[PDB]
Amino acid sequence: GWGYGQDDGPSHWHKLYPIAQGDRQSPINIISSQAVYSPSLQPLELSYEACMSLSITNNGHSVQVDFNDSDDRTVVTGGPLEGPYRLKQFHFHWGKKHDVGSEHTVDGKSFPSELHLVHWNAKKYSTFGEAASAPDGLAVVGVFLETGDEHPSMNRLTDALYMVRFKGTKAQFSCFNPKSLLPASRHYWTYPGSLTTPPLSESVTWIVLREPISISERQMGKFRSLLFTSEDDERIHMVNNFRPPQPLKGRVVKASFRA
Ligand SMILES: [Zn+2]
Repeated sequence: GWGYGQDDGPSHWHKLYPIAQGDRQSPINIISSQAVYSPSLQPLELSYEACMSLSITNNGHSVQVDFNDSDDRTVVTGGPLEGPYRLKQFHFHWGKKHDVGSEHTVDGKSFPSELHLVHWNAKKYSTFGEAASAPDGLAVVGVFLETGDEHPSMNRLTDALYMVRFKGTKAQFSCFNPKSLLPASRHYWTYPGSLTTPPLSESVTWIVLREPISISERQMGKFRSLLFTSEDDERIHMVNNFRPPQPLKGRVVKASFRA
């Protein structure tokens, strides 16, 4: 019952999921001058294996790559996290135009796209769903994307989009290392938040990396070729599939660096 259209978009989600107006909603506008430098935070480590990816799917809301999370081969640790969180999947948010698309913004600025690497506390909870209902259940690493030089590793992903252009379609996607989609810097902003799609559960520890990665305009354009609709229905391009900034509500945003 929810989407990114004019009748079912983010401004209307609260009608179905009241938590949409909660105190720990995401995304947010990150005001760099207001982030608190927290040196007490441990080093952020993204230990990813080369072949943990299972497939790529167009679920009607984004294009998602799912991982095998039976062990701790691909996990995030350090920074604000007390222990390791296993990678479940990653997906993206992008716009119809080149000046919008990201969910988080920095000092009012949006990027063309935003990548979310979704991890869960498999050590404490039995299922991803169970962890998604607990404050300390999930850890999402956000990476901003801008257009510039072509991204070599991104080609494998963008070349696979055609086969999953229609909603509900999926394809096998083996040996794709999400580490290849990370910037050289490990600086980040962290704050307690929520899923940015219904049920919008406030179970996410957000880790937004400071440095964006760049992909070519051609690559960005492939994402816009995806569709919100299925093969039969009329064609509606999957664009502007992002939730805009939500009220900070007195939350504290920490930074691993000094602006
Ligand atoms: Zn997301």
